[PDB]
Parts: sequence; C-alpha cells; structure tokens
Amino acid sequence: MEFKVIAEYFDKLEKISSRLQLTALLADLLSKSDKTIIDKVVYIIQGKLWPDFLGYPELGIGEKFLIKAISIATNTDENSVENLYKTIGDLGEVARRLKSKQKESLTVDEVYSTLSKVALTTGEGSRDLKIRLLAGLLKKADPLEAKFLVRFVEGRLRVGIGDATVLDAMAIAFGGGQSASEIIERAYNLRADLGNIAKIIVEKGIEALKTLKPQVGIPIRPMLAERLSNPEEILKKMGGNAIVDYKYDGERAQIHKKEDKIFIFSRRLENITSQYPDVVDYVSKYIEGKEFIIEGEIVAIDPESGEMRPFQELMHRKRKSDIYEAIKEYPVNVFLFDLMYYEDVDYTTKPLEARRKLLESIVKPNDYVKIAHHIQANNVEDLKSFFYRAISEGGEGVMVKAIGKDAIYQAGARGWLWIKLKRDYQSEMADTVDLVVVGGFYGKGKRGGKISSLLMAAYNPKTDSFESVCKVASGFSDEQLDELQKKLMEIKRDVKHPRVNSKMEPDIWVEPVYVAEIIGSEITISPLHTCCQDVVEKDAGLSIRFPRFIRWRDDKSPEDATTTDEILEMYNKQPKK
Repeated sequence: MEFKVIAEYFDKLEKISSRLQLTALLADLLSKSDKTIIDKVVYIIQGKLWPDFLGYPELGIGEKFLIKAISIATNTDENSVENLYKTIGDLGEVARRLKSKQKESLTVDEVYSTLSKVALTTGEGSRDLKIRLLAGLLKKADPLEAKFLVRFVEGRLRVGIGDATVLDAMAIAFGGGQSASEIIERAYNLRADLGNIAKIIVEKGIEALKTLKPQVGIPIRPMLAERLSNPEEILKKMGGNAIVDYKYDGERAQIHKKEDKIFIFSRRLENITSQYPDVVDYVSKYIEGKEFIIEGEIVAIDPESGEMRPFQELMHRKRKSDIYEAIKEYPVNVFLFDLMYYEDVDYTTKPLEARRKLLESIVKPNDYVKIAHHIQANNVEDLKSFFYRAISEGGEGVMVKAIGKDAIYQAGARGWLWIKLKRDYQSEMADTVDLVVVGGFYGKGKRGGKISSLLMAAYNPKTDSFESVCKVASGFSDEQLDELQKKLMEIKRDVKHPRVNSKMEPDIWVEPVYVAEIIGSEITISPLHTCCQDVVEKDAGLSIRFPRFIRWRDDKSPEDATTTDEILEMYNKQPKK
C-alpha cells in the first residue's frame, strides 16, 4: 500500500464540506487499504501514529529542524526554505513547492515505521537522527506526499476527525453499511483501540466483534451518567432502590493490572500512570488480583488533615518538577467505585452489586485506596440525607446508580443506570442560614437518652435576643449526633437563657453559644416560633421548613448569626403564592 493514497485523502479532505463525502472518502480509503496494516491506517488518517492511551511520545520536531529536513530533501539551502516559509505560511506547502520545482514510491509501511522512529528517538543524537529520517522520507515523497508528511510531523494536518468518524467509516467500508455501526461501537466501547477493532473486523469479520470482551491494557470507554436535580425523580428511575456514591472532585482513573504491570488512564483515556507512582504503589500493595480493570477517583488530599482538596490542586501537582516533592505536597487518595474485569473474567455484563461486592473484597483495608463513600438508598430521604452530607463535605453531590440485573457497565454510554445529583439542587432547599443553638431535645425509643434535635435561633440585633426559627433533627452524622450530648450538656442551663426568646420548650435549655449552618426549602409562617414575631402574621413568627443541619460554624459567635431581619428578607423574596 502506497502513501500517495493517504496524501490524496488529506488533500481531498481539505476541499470537501460534505459529511456524506467524508464517510465515502474514508470508507473508500479503508477498503482499498492493505488489510494487513489497517491498524496503522486508522490512526494515520486522523494524523496520529497510535492511540493516546499508549502514552507514547507525540510526533514532533523543532521547526528549525523541520526546515533543515526540507532543505536537505529538496537540495535548497535553509535560508531559501526560511524565506519561502514567510510568504507561504505553511512548511508543508513550501515543501510541496520546492519538491515540484525539481523510482519506488513511499509505502504506508515505511512512512509509519520512519515516523514511529522519529517519535520515539530520544537523547543526544536524536535531533540529527530525526532530521535525517525526515529528510530521507521527504526525499522519497512526491510533492503532495511531502506536503502532508510535513503537516503530519508538525501536527498541522488539520483533519478534525476522531475515532468515532473512523468507526463510522469502518462500518461502511467493512461492515456492509450503517447497520454495522452498533456492533462496531459496542466493541470499541469495550476496547477503545481503533486499530485493535479494525484488525478484528478485517481479519475475522464483523461478527467476531459481538463476543468481544475488554482486554486488560486497553481502556474501556467510561460509563457516563445522566443528570437530574430532583431526588424523587431519580429514585423513581431506579426502581426506588439505588447505590449512592459520593461524587468526588478528582481525576477519574481507570486502573488496569495485567500480571504485574499497572496502567492508569485518565477521564480522557490518556495514560497518566507516570504522574501517579504513588497510586501505582497503592494499587499493587492494597488490591488483590492478578489482573483486572477497575475505576476510581484520584482525589488530592490535605497532607495534615487528610481532607479533600479540589481538582485544581491535582493540576498544580502535575506542574511540579520533582515527583517526590509533588507527591509530598499533593498527596492523593483513591476512591474506587467500579470493577469491569477481574482475572480473565468480564464483569461489564454483571450487575453493579456484584461488581461492587467483588471490588470491596479485593481491597485490603488501608488509608489510601478505599471504596467510594456510599449507601444503599431505599427511599428518597436516604438519598437526600446522603446528598446533603456529601455537599456538607464540600462535595459535588452524589452519583445514584441502579442495582439489579439491568445495572450493567454500559461502556461509553450515558443513560439512566447512573444519574448524578449535583449541587444544582439549588431549587428546593433554596435557603442557607447560620443559627444559634438555644436548646436540645432527646430523641425517642432507644435513643431517648440522647439529644438528637436542636432548637435553633436567629439573632435579633435590636433586642439583642435569639429568636427561635426551627427545631433541627436531620443532617447530623452518627458522630455529630453522638458529640451533641456532651457539647450541649456542658452548656446546659436550668432555666431559659434571658437572651433566648422561644415559646417552644426544649428538653434542655442551653447557653446561646454554638452556631450551626442550617438549610431548608423555604421560610414559613410558624405560630411555634418567635423569629420576626408578628411581623408578617399575628401570633406567629417565621420558621425554616424542612431544616437540615449542614455543619457547625466554629468561626461564628452567636451575634454573627443570621439576623431576624435577614430571615424576613429571605421570606419576603419568596414567591407570594
């Protein structure tokens, strides 16, 4: 197979505007290709030598060096090449012009092997080798081949075609038509290696793709998530049942292990293994299994408090020159959340509960690699509570995932099996306040011995009083709930504090000291509460509907609390319906 056919493709590509004609062009090019080297053609036509996930050096050379190569190939001095470059603005076209100004034609095979060499050659003699290699290529090239070889090496073939475009053309060229698209797409989603897929289609035919399974070392296209902002709508989609994961702000890492070698692919399926030798170490140390494909979030972590840091800190990490310095300054944890392959067995067809069960069992307990924080929600209030805990930890929100036999791993697809519930739930709980704890309530039943409900108040600066706005029981983690008893008992008072104004009687009154961030859906008129007493409705104050504890505000004194005036303001903003 001659390289001219590809140069001709590139030239035609520039002149066409029709999506139809593109498909036809590519299908033709692929079907008239040497079947033996289809796996190279599929990347060449996009301007590449190989898929990104391999982590191989990108093809490139300094421009001065390209000019040297063209100069050598065309037997024109570098100055003249330089001067033509100014007026033309593309070294490819310069190369073309200088070639057409003056017997075996280039094969795709030699172009590929030569360009691979140019990409992979490193160290001291590499400048001169790259130049010689390119010059020899450009020499053998016809004018048009030279133009597109230059562009290719420069990364200035502006093809604007991706794997999807080529998969489509492969359907047309080899699969018998558009009907082949689905089988070809499904295979690529399981094994996102265009060359691997083309090879199979060409050698064994299309039908061989139907039984295709993942191959450890080749990324699976990440399963994507739908999105909804209504927790009730989400759980209905789920059959009223779901696994709910914390949605982490980090790098979504697909982690492969084959016999001993560990690969890490980013959200974009770039090879990021070398950025995370610490993650490589955690995986090899703490994950049992010969070979596997799993997925987790790499999250930057605070070196002293271990708390999560935003994704931008991982970008800062990437910019550090010293990897050990980078790791020490920007440690990471891994929050694993799926498993798609384990010891020669494809898990993508197995239900999420089964993949998770396996995933959990293979991780030895440790401080670094953990299963995503999750629950099984069997009702919308489980989901909401968990969503609210997730964002109280500053989080994006949660990912809600179907369970059962339909809950398979849908490689590359966005559908209803995973749905993200994000902070954009800024429609329901539309109001966030800092309120003062002025009392507590014992819970009921077996926790009738523990305070599990707080009487909260807003600050009235005119009267220097705390006016009750709500009784909050939801939002407290088990740990926060347990801490309440001591926290409040320490400041228990036998009679209502004279600065606290409440008609509602808690089980214990408390010194007005502690401030909590509270969220609710809206502010409502309440006869039970004294906040803005009588201002909107007589014999009633204002209250917070469906309050949830978010967090303590240690950084606030009780007089820094949300004021009654602010409560009124928020209420007065609410639709008057």
